[PDB]
Amino acid sequence: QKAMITDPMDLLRLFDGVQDSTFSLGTVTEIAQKNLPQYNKQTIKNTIKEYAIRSSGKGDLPRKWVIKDAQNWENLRANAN
Repeated sequence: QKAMITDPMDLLRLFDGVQDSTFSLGTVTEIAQKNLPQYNKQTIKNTIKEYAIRSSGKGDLPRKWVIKDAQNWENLRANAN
């Protein structure tokens, strides 16, 4: 049981800031915590490691993050009506 973000609206706010970010995990966390100050970095990190993945740029484009399950993401966008 590793602690994660579960509020959908919070997950959405996380995703819109992880998706396409080229920054390291560290920086990508720090930035997320600003937008989600209630959580502790480890939880954010845990959440990122869960839903996202850092590409390995074959040159282009550089290493960016993507949410692995575009489906699920769309459901969370739908739960927001």
